[PDB]
Amino acid sequence: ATCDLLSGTGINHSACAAHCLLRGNRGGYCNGKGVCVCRN
Repeated sequence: ATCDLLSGTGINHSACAAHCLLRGNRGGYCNGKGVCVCRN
């Protein structure tokens, strides 16, 4: 449905999460297409 982790060491979109966190967020996944977006 959305972009999470699925399996412990699967997709691992983490890269985005990190980026977002630095700014000051608590989101960071792949959207519809597969682009890095952040969340609150």
